[PDB]
Parts: sequence; C-alpha cells; structure tokens
Amino acid sequence: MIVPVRCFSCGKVVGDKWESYLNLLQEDELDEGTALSRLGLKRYCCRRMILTHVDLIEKFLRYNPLEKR
Amino acid sequence: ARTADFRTLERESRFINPPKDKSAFPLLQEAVQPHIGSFNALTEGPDG
Amino acid sequence: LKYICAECSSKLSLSRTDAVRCKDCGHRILLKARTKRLVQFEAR
Amino acid sequence: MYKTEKVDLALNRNRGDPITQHFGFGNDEWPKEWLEKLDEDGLPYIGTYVEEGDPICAYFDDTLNKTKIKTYHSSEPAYIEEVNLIGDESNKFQELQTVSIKYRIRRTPQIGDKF
Amino acid sequence: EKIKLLTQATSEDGTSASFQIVEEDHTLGNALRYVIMKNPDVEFCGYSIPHPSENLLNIRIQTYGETTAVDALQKGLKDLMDLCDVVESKFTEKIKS
Amino acid sequence: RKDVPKVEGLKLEHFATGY
Amino acid sequence: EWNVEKFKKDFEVNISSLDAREANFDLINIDTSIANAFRRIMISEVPSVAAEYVYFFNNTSVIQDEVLAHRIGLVPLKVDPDMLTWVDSNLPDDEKFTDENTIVLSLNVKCTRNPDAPKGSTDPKELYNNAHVYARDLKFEPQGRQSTTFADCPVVPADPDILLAKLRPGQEISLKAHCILGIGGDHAKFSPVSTASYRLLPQINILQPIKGESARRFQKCFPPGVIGIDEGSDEAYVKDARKDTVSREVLRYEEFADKVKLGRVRNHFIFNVESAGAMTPEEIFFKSVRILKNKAEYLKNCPI
Ligand SMILES: [Zn+2]
Ligand SMILES: [Zn+2]
Repeated sequence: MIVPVRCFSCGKVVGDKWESYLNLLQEDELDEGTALSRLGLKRYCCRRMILTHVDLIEKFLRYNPLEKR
Repeated sequence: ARTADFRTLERESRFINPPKDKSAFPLLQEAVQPHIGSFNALTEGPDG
Repeated sequence: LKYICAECSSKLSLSRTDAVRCKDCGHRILLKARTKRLVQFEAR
Repeated sequence: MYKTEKVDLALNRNRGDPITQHFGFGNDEWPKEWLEKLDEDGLPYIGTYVEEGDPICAYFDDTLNKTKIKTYHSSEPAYIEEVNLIGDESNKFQELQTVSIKYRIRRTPQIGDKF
Repeated sequence: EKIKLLTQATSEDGTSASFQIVEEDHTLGNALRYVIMKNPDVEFCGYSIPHPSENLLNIRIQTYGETTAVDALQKGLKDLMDLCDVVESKFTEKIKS
Repeated sequence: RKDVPKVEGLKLEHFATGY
Repeated sequence: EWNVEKFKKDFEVNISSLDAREANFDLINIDTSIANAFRRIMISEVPSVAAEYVYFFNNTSVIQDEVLAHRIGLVPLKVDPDMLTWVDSNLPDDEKFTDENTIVLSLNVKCTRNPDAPKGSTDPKELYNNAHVYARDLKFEPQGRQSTTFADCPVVPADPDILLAKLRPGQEISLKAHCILGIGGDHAKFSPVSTASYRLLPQINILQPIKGESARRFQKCFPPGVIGIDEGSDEAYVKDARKDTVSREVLRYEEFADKVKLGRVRNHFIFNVESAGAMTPEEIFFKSVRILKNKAEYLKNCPI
C-alpha cells in the first residue's frame, strides 16, 4: 500500500524516492524513464519498483475511524 | 505513439480526491447493470 | 474513556450497566479504543 | 489474513429471560493471568498476541457465581484488530451481549504456497 | 565441533579422509577445493553439500601417499589465508595509490 | 491494418557497470 | 605449479572508480572460485546493524503493526558496526540488551489537522500536521554509557528521507526499536550492500579485417565506446572492451557471422559494490577479505 523501503531483487533503497518521483513527473514534462534515470535507478529491478507502485494507502486513509466526516 | 501508460498521476489524484461528479470507471458499472436494473425494474418504470 | 462510536466517531464510556448507544447521535455500534500497552514485534 | 469471530452472548437468554451473563469480572476468584491479557471491562485489548488457550473475553456468570472465560480456537497465532460492540435497533434498550472481533495473522509466503 | 572428519570413510594410513563442516557452503567449499587441487600431492578433490537446508559441507581429499588429508587440508587453508592476505595488501596499496 | 505504433525517441539504457 | 608467489606475481587490482557509496574495481588473474567467494561473503556474511526487536505502545495508523515493524527494521542505519558487539541467546531477554550492543530508536508522532487549512488544498502537506512519518523521525537516544561514546556519531538512518507511514488526524504511532548486529544470510535487512557482483571482461576476437562501411556498422553493434575506426587504415579495432555489454547484436548479421568471435577472458572480473549507506564499498571489500581469511583461519585452528 505504501512505498517499500528496499527493492526486492537487489536492495537499492527506493523508499526515499516516491515523492521525488511524483514531483519530477508532475512539475515538468518528464517521462517515467527520465524520472527513474534521474532518481538513481538504472537497473530494471529498481526501475519497475517505482514505475509500478500503486500507493493504495491514499484510498486507505480516507476512512478514518477517529474523525467526523 | 505509446500503446499504454501507467497513469500514475491520475491514479494518485483519484486516490486523494474521489470525483464528486459522475464516478469514473463507467464500464465497471455496466458490468453490474444486470442485477441493479433487474431490481429497479420491479418498483420503477411503466405501469408502476 | 475507552470506547469510540462508529458513526459519531467521538469518544464515550459505559458504567457496565448502561445501554450501548451513542450519547450524541443515538448510534448503538461501538469500536474499541487502543490503549497504550507494551507490545513487541520482530522487524522481519 | 483477517478473521471475524462473533462473540454473541445471547446463546442462552431468550426474549425476556434474565441476563445471566455480563461482560466483566465479578467478586469471585480469577487468576491474574487473565487480566494480564484482558481489559478491565472483560473484553480483550486491541493488538494483543493470541494463541491457543489464551482468553478472548471473560464475564462473571450470575448463576454459577464464577467468571467465565472464552478461548481462541485456532492453532494459528494471531493479533486482534478491533472489538465492535453490538446493540439493537429497536427503541427499547438492552444490555450488551454481542461483540464482533476481527483477528490478524501474518501470512508470509512460505515454501508450499502457490504463485 | 565445527570441523570433524568422518570415521566412516577415514583410512588407517590417513591418506584418504572425508570432512564434514558446519555453517559452511560453496562460499568456502569451492575456494578450498580450488586451493587443494592446486596441491600436486593430492589426487581427488571436490566438495558436496549433503542437503541445502542443512548448513553442512563435505570435503574429501584423496592424496597420492606420503601425506595425509589432514595436512593437505591444513595446507589448503593456509594457502587460502595467504591468498586473501596478498589480495588485501594489493588492494590497500592500490587504495594508497 | 497498420502495424503496432513504434515507441519512438528511444535511447540506450543499459551501460556496463562503472559506466 | 601454482604457488602463493606465482599468484602474487600475476594478480592485480585496477580501481577504476570510487565513491563513498559505489566502487567499481577489477580483480585480474584470480580464480573464479575466490572471486565468487569474495562476492558471496560480501553480500551475506559482512555484519551490519538494523533494528530487530521493536516495541509498540500505540499504532492507530492504517499500516499494520507488523508491516510497520518490517519497514522500520529494513531501514539502514549510519552506524559503524564495530562500535557495538553481538547479542546473546541463552541470556534472559530482560538482560541480553546492554549499552554496548543495542541501539534504541524511538518514534512518537501524532497527526493533527491544520486549523489554517486553505480552501481547495489537496496536498496533505498543508491539511495535516505530521501526517507523513519519515525515517528522520527515528530519533536515536543514548543509553547509559552511550553518551560519552556515540556523542560525535549522529546516529541517523543512512537515508533520512525514506517514508515510513502516512497518517491522518488523531492516529498515533509510539514505538521503540532495538537495533543489534546481524548478517545478511540471516535476514536480508542486514545485507550492507545494495548489490555486489562481478562480470568477466568481454573479449572481441576480430578474425577477418572489417574495412569501409562494414566497419562503420560493425562499430554500431557494440556500445559506442567499444569499437573504433583506425585513423589511417579504415578498419575496426577493439577500443575499450570493458565498455561492452555482451548483447550479440553482431551475431544477428550474417556478414559478421564468420568475421568475429565474442569470447570472454576467464580470469578478469569487474566488481561493482554499492554500499547500502552503512559503510563504504572499499571497506566492505576489505572486511569481506578479512572474513574469508578469519574463516579459513578458524577452520585451520579448530581442533579436529
Ligand atoms: Zn533493484
Ligand atoms: Zn455516534
């Protein structure tokens, strides 16, 4: 649901990169390959990890059991 | 032209802010349309 | 001070002889409150 | 994995028969190992590691004059997720007798699992 | 303890023996087998992992005589140590340079 | 029937280690 | 005959690049057995520090408690492993944790909604206070004698920007994780390297001369810096072999199906060690060599 700390196949940390990836993608017309290149991910094992993260925790958080709705 | 695309920006946008207008994924509702339409046809539509 | 209403989402309490119902909106569902205990895990 | 276990206590009372069991602890003998796992009101805490033989919820039974515990029925060690108290929708009010518990267990992929 | 040769395959002259090693795998077996095969006194070498799920390693050395598998294993281990030392010294010198 | 469209503007991704 | 001197005469190291995170050196005229032994010892048996035994007081977050414990134990710690010793098993768990082998990382957070919440604000960085928990929030605290030992060391995650949990107002996390020494072969969270691997140097045996435009395309098959055109005599020669990744695009063309052979030198490895942030790759390799040496020595001196 949330970005993993370490890439499964290798161990290169991709968990300090999700917000950076989103910012690079939205602020500029950066393609996903270019963003993953600029983010320190050159092997496809790391590249797919941030290319293919869903971030379902956003949909998960919108049901708060401790807040008036 | 690219054949497909990870609509990651759209996915995060729809996670953060679900639409207030008509729901996205229109084809996900015509899938269930049989059951809903069956139930709605007994208490609505012509002759009551 | 260890209970949470479902619809109201506001804390409440019981006297162990009081009916289960929201003190504000009249909702009888409740959710329990996670008190600060000492629970340990394995970071694996 | 998430598992729901209804703890409805209306198994005996029937339509005006007196409430013979109330969640909690009475003025009888009960070992403190129960309270070590049990909350003050007799329901368990949230996020407690439960195995076989561990109490789930206790209550002081009126007729027997002795607290009655309930045990977890699975050989799979588990963590509690929530304890939802249940009432009734009628304008008449009653005691508390139904609680719905959800459990949590770590289903890490071990050898033998199908991918 | 960690290293114990198996009496089931040891010989009275000692020229052939089989060792069972705990908490080891290819990471030491292959290098030790290479180093022992570098000894022209021995005939047979090679290593076998009995079962992967058990942290075990077997090394068997059949010499040509006048020596022992015990001393052949000692020589192989010492050559392994010296090889690691020369690698380390060359690496440190090239770090300085 | 026109062929599958080609993803144009593709560069060289795999460079050897240290490069 | 192979002798230690006959190996020292031929073995060599060519450190092509270096960094505090990533090294790329060469081991030459060494056996594939020893190079692989170094690689495996490096990736598994080199110790490092990561939180193992968490303690949780409250977790109202969306993230499951065990999931958060796994994420926390994953994060690398900028701690030199040699500063703390190893933990015990037979000792009572109340007493196994000393001030010489354990690091405690508290994390107390409470998300609260921002009263000055702008209209039309979608980004959660404005609507909530402490909604995002970052690894920077893991705040090391000294224990006992740690004050006068780890004072100069600012114990922080090797990446302070890894995201731990996304919260909502009211929800709380309150935990204390104990860190100890471990090895990669036990759990993948102790592996001190993001990667550690080698590759033999590619060999391009050109048998027949490639001249004219044929050498021009023959160069385009390899990476741009591998094949070159000689200045005077229009031909193809191997400029830099290391730059080549073996893709065998030449072999797809019949005009080069008999004019070239893509061999590979069997004693010339090209290591590439990327630290996970805990240490530096040169020291990682140094400790891999030391571990192999101490392992051989312990086997040697262990009574039979
Ligand atoms: Zn990776
Ligand atoms: Zn309510």
